[PDB]
Amino acid sequence: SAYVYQLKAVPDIFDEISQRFPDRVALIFDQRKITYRELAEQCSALAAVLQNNCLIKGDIVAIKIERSPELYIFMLALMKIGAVMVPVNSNSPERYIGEVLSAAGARYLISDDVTSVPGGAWHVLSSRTLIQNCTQQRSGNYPVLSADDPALILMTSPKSVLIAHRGIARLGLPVPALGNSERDCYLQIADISFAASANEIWMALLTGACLTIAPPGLPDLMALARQIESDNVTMLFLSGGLFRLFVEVSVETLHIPDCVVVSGDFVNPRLFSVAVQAGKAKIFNGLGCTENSAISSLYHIQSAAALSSESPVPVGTPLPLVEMVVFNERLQPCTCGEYGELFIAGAGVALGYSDPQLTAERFITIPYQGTDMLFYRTDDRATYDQDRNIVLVGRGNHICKIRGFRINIAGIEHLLRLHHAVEDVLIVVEETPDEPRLHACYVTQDDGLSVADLKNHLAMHAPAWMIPEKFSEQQLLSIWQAIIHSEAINPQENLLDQGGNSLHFIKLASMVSKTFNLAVSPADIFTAGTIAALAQTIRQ
Amino acid sequence: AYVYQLKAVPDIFDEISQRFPDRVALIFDQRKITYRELAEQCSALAAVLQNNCLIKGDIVAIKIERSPELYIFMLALMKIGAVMVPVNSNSPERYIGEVLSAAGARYLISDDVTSVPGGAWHVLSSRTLIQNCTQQRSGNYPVLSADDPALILMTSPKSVLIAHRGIARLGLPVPALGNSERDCYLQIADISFAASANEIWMALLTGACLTIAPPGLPDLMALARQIESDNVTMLFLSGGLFRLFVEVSVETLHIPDCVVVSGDFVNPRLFSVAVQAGKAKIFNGLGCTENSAISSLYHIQSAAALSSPVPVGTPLPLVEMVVFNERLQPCTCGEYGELFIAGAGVALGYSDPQLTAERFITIPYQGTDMLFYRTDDRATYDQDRNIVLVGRGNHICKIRGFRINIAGIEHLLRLHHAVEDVLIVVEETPDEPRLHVADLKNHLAMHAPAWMIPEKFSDNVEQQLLSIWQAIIHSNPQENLLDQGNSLHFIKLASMVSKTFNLAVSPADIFTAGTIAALAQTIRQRQ
Repeated sequence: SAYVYQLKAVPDIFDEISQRFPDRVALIFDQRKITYRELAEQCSALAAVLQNNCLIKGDIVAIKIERSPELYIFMLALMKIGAVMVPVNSNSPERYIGEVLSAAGARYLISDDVTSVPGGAWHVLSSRTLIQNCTQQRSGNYPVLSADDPALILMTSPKSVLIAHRGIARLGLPVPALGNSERDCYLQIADISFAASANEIWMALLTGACLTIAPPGLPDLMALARQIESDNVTMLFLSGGLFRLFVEVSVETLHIPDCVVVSGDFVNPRLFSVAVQAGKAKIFNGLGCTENSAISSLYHIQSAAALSSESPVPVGTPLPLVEMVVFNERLQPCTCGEYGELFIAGAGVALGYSDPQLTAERFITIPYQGTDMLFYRTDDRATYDQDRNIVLVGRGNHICKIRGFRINIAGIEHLLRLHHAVEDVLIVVEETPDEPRLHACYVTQDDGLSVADLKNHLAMHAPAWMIPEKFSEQQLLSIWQAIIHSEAINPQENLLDQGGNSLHFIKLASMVSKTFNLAVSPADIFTAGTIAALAQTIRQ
Repeated sequence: AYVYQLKAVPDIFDEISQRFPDRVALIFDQRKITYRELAEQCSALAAVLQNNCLIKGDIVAIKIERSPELYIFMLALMKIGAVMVPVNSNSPERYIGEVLSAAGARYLISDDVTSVPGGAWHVLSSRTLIQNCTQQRSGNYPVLSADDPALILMTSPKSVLIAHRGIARLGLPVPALGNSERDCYLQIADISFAASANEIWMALLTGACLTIAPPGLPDLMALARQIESDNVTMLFLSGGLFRLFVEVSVETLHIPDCVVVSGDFVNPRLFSVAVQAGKAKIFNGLGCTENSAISSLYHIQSAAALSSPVPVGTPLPLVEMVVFNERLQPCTCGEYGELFIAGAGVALGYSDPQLTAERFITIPYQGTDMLFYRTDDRATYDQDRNIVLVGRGNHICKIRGFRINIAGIEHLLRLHHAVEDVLIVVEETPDEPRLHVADLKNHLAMHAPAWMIPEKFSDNVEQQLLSIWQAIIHSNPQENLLDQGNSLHFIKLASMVSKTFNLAVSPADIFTAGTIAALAQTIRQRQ
């Protein structure tokens, strides 16, 4: 009877873990290996130091540290003293940092770069100063923490999500689908600002396994392959995009580990097929949900015969202490092939958003198995497989998943409207051969404005992953490309500033006048300035 | 032939307008002006110019847009014995100042007083002078000789002084063309160039009609409509514009009777396609600034007369052309030499007498001492004694026939505040040879005419890297966008480069390289 037990908090699990496996490797960065004994000592020293700087239970403390051993020492230490973490991406722009810390209400900010952070109602603290201040015997005096106490805050579009201790402490339970243990090794490549990073960190540190730390910045697919082999990773978690990258460029890497878990967004089955055919490793499709703290369900693709373009790959069956139900409009569990909405419950469920009205919209208390149980209501349209696996079939909300980052369109539209040259912007999602792309249609009165201007504008206000990749005829451009011969050097973009010489413009005007029954002079060409203006005057 | 001499341009025009008074001399838009009307306006304006104390030998510059009034002023200035300095109306005023200084101009007549610089010259409004024309005419114009100066042209600037004979020779019918008063000429060349003489004076000094193309850039379709509307029979084209007509509207080239292409080498394939397309005679011609105007014509009678350069032919009336070997003997057929030009068209010299001695040389030819302008064209004789140009040398650069000075553009580009240094070269292109960021062009456009600006301002790894990214871009070459932040694409690109080569390339290496070309540079460097 599961109601007779409850999870210990993350600090207590780590303390018992580090006593049961003290001589096991916990962290690897470059060639430096840190043991659980060594890591536990550093955690205890840093926790005492953090208490000296007036951090107490319940404080909202942000972390902005590059991927390094000190990042996880801070995570563990902040847990131990009962603070609430707000992880910030270290390459995030400081304007976005200001908005994040204000939405979270973070009163302290611990950073390895004090120059790259904004000022505000928070006290900024040097990571290096706090690490240097450690003493090698000081411990104790830490609060008793409950499983339901808050542990960290994550952001969704911004909405603040409050994660309980239990929501990540559940990753200290072995997952029967993975058969994971202390003998495994995890590669962390996900960013700490995302729930995905928990899958790598806490599944490692709370089972006695090893966590090998990828260097900061963008992933280097070949360095990651090199790193996976050198550090003998056995459990590999990947986003759909990065999984596709490995399949297309270095599929032989995907079978060095034992299990590969792809999660966060719909992936085309052919990529799974090539991966599954390519070797012995166990390939998984997983449901990950920020409001369920971390990875929630796994489906093991045993063979390519389970894959088809007729229907998407299942997300599988819940993790330990996770419960998932697909409900029809009458709050009945859907039968096989009946489409409904996916509800998630159990230990992983967040404590709620910062807005309690939105919390009531998305977190619902339902009597299930005869007991009042709280379900997070995902806006994912789903059904049950013939074998009671759960299959996601689509979406039904304004929150959209591009590259798995979960973006709200209206925020980027507004951020672009603040630019002096931009009058209004409309953003649309568009199909693309491999993954859907974000396409922004903008209107301006200024023509001396580059797409890079809008991109660099957003990059000071928002993360680089949030930028739309595309920003807002054929007969005219083809004619000019033949006149200058360089079909590829001259796009439909920009003015005619390369031009060539006089003769090129005369040739263009006469041929346009020949191909369109319209009188076009070089003066009309120079007054148009670009191909689009020529097309507009032609249709007029 | 030494017992008589050519009349001056005013006297030939007077004889023409007395013999053909009711013939159309000028056409602008729909406005037709007869020789009678043109003569009256010239006489009125000549009296006006004389009353303003312009006298024989005065250096008078004109900056007037293509219009009837432009040619009225040209004729009137000739009558009073002034020395013309035609200025391109699209020239920037800083270049206009340099031209007037090099010419020694004392006066400047313009239809736009605001577009010209001040200096040692008196500025006069064309329009005011036209209004000042009353009914009285002069009863005493200077006696002009064939050897009297008529106009000054520029080469790179050095001033070339043209005698009256040098353009008055165009009043003699050319036997190759069969021209007469019955013909019509399209004026489209700019007055700052000798080429415009071929159109202006061959019309006005033979009794023919001159149709005036509107100011600005040539509009190939507007020119086609105008050639058809005014039934042009003699069409003079630059090599570039001839090629443009052949490629776009070759049917226009056969509305006239003769088409004369001159100024630069033309691909024989263009002549062949032109000659096949209809009835008109296609000519290749030698034009030389120091010979005042068109100098020789070759009639390309069929496509069979062409092989993979077209001869420039035999001289015009009173022009003599000799190809000399190193010992000053006329070259035999197939013997290569240097082209020398003599006769009525030869210029009086440059403004500096040292260069005049360098390029104008007195040689005994068939027992007579004759003054030859010495070109730097390497040439030989055809088996039928047509002259064929085969190459070029020295400081003359043949970019679309403009005779560019490379050192001058280097200097003008070094003047920009972001100096650095410049080299500039000429490169072989499919079309005309090209001279090899827009701020630099807009800088030069303030110092020189737009035709003077260079058009370009600056191993399988490049092909491989381009195709590697084409796995993404097929959904452009080595510098269209440079570092264009879509993670996935940049990660895929760096890994595939590392996979297709044998070197560790990170996304940081891609971002620090900047583009496929710099990526290939580092790749070839790191190999």
